[PDB]
Amino acid sequence: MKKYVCTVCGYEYDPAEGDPDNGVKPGTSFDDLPADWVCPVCGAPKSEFEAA
Ligand code: NI
Repeated sequence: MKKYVCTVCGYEYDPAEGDPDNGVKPGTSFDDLPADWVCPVCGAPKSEFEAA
């Protein structure tokens, strides 16, 4: 229940799912994501992500 969103394009991330774009398992936390990880939609850095 931490579904965040991008502050550039708007790509609701799923922590309970992960992220194949880069390679993440379900039940993971964004913060857990790598630094080289970025909104795989626009580009914005993970630093531009917040929990709405
Ligand atoms: Ni974005």
